Amino acid sequence: AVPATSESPVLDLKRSVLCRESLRGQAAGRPLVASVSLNVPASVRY
Amino acid sequence: AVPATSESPVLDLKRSVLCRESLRGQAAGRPLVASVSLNVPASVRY
Amino acid sequence: QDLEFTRLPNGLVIASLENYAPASRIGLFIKAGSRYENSNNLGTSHLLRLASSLTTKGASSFKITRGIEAVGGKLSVTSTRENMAYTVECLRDDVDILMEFLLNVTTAPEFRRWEVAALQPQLRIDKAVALQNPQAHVIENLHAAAYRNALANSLYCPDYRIGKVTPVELHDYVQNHFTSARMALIGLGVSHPVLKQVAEQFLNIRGGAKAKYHGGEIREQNGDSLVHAALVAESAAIGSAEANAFSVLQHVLGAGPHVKRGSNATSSLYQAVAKGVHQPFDVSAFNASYSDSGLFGFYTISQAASAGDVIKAAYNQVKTIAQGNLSNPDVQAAKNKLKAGYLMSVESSEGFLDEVGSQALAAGSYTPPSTVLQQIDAVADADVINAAKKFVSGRKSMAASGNLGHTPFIDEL
Amino acid sequence: QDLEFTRLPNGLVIASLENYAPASRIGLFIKAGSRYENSNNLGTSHLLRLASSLTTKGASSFKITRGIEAVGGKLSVTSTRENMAYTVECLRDDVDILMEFLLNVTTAPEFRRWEVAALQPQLRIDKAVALQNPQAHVIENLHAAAYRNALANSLYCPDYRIGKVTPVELHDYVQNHFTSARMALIGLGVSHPVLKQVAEQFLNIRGGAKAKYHGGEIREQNGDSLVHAALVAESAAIGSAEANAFSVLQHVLGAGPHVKRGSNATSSLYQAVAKGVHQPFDVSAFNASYSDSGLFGFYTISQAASAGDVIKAAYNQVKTIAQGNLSNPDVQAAKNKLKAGYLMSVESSEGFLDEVGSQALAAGSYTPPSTVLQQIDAVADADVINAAKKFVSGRKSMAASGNLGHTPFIDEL
Amino acid sequence: RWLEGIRKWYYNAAGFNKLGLMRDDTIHENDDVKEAIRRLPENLYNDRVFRIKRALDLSMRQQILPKEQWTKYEEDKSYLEPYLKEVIRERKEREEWAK
Repeated sequence: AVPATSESPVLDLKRSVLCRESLRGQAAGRPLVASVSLNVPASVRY
Repeated sequence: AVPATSESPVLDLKRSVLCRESLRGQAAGRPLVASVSLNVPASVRY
Repeated sequence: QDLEFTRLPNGLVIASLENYAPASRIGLFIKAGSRYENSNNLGTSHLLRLASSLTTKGASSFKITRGIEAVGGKLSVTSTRENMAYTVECLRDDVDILMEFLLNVTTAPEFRRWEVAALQPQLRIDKAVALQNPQAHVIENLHAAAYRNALANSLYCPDYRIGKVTPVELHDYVQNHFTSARMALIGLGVSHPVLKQVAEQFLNIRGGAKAKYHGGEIREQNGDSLVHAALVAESAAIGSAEANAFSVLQHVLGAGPHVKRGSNATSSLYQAVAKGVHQPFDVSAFNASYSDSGLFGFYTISQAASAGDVIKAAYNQVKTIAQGNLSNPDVQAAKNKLKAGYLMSVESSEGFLDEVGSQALAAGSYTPPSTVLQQIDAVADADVINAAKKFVSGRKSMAASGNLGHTPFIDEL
Repeated sequence: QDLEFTRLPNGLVIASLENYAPASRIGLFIKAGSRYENSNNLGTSHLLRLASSLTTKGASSFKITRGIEAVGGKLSVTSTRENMAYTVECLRDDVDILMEFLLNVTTAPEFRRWEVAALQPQLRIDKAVALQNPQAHVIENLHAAAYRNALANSLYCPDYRIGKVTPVELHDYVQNHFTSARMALIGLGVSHPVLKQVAEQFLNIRGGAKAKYHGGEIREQNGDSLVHAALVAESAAIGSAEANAFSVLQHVLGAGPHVKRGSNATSSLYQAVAKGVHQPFDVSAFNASYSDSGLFGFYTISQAASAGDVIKAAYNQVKTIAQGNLSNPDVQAAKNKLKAGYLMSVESSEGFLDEVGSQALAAGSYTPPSTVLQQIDAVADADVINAAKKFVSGRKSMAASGNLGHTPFIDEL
Repeated sequence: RWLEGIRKWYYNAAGFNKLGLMRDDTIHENDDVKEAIRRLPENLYNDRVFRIKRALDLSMRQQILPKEQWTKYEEDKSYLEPYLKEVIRERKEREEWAK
């Protein structure tokens, strides 16, 4: 029912990172999970 | 001046092999060489 | 209100907490993850994940979309390496409508030639999107490097197979993996007796190798100014007591952030790396744990030139933990993190359903949160040092993506 | 008529046989192969190979094409891992017209922003074509697996760099590598004194790490019914006497076919493999030899299911040669092949020019064919057994492409 | 030299400077000019694009810029010359070769 945390486009240039404070959280700590849906945008997890 | 042993197309399905007698010669025995030209079609070597 | 549990003679697990909430989540968990592909049908489970809402026997492709949307509902399919999870949400009055759709999707999909072929390009769209995350590159490569067969499989269909996953393959995969012996039907806001009866009448479907660790390395050269990199050794199987030790070691070293824009003063790895190199970076302990095997290590994100320094600094930190430099206040803090992390992960009724189903497949029954916390406490300081020692002397697997000019090899470390 | 030779004080080699043929081949050989790229400018030499006939200072892009074609001539650019070779052919009366073009192309290319950018898609066309040969996949991977840096470089530009090789990079590559100290100007059907004078006046241009063997494996999973695979160990540097031993060992084992549609009765590998498995296959000894290093092994082409059996059978054959099962009649036959092969390779005035130039870069001067044959004879039976022993105990590098379900890993062998 | 008085006069009379145009913006686009434009670097091209956009917008309103904002005669760089000169020089070579 509810739209996801991020709208996904293919062929769209990606968002930059220029500091420590925005780069932390990103280092993967657990194995991948993959969800696809009817209502919610597809997204992969650590 | 002279055209090469093989005319090269991109997006063209490749020629099959179904026997020993046509498959011999193919196993690479020396390192790659690459030629490009003005007159002769580009081709790579063993 | 507390959870109810049933395992039928045919192997199938039913677990359900009737909590009288207005919303009802139902999940059918199946041992049908990417690991159960072989080299002939690679990426089949990826297409199968995209393929719910294709025509079934009792409902059309159109009816699945319209009928579910009509009642404001959701149908999701979630894959790990080991499991596939088909989940439906709605307002409580429409549970048996969504259930009918869920059963159709999982027990009798038709996989029509024209529909299956029409879906092929979706593999490229879905993959392309997912591979925008550089974590996806590295973790998928890491596994491919670390294993010979089952867990080496990627969750996303290899390029060469896109457009080539057949209807037969989809049928075969369902027929061989979607079985009572491999299934757990989990639920919230629905009575246990009615779930049991559905599972007996509609989910009684008859039945249909071990992961070899290898140790390798895969290197994606791509010219980013940042280098993502992961270095792991073989860990311990989930369910074993040793696995708990690695989970504690993960939180000793540092397993992701607690404060917004924070400098991570308690993270052992982050401080170890930040001592030597001050430019933008991130480092975390990595801990995967599976039925057959596990991977433990760390993941770096560093500047291209500094990748050598960051990885070596991080690796050195694990070595001193393995050598014995580890006090109770660290192991206590690490436990507090993990204990809090677990209870927080089952805080939402989404994550709770995931843990109930997840446990039900990998183990016999439900372990309550209180028993899990007691098992975390059961990890002694000595067990943490052993996990670290295991990592240091273990055969290594590595993966990287970036401009790797200054990223070392395994045998350079 | 016999060859003349000059090495100028600035480092540059001139070698030329005036043979009074109607056609004249001139080649400018430069130490500027793929090995001299680093991780920042990967695929630059590939673009540079495509980039002759772009505008120069003394001649337009248009004039290079029209002027050369006007006299029925040819201009080719040929790259190995270690050298680049710029070659011109024509009827003898037009040599100094082609020479003017060759000098322009090599000594003063303009690499105009709009021209260089227009050429970018040609990298994809050229690569795409070349990678139609599965030998190209495997050999390029094999090197990438076997080395840490120089020789690990592919001759074809990596995907991520296509569209991104800059004019600066092309200028830098030429300025840093196309120098008197790194150049040999070779020729047929032209006088030596006039070549020397051209080299003094137009090729006097001022000057501008070692290959670390690694041992790795790269596996292209792609679902072909045939599996191409190569397994090599570190060999010996070209110029060293040991290299000659490997060349003889190559021909003992079997280095490609002599009879059309023939069953290769003298090929040690082919018979070793054909004993166990009768379905379509091909096997050959692989021998690369470079300035810093070398790779020796074998290449298999087998059915997907039989890849394990074929590789192991081939590997076993080298082991028995290393153990000492090798008679004079074998080593004599192998020498006869190599001796004949060498003289046949310099039989054409194309291949002769290539050997004159090739030698001139990797070594000081020209070794005559008669001296080369004497050096082949100098290889004793014991030297062949040592080369084989070196291969067996050497750290391995492997590469494969195909449906690799039954292709073993290095550590499975 | 001596006609520099008239060149400076004509410049202001012509009056493209009042729209914040340089001379090479006012060149009529034939096949050579098209190619010359096509060869301009990102900076020089986007300036051209804006200067014209600005001029067209001013023309639309039937207004001019403030006098301070007018292109000074001395500051009018001949930005298109090196590209256009070579485009022409090239074509004349092909036209020669064709005979």
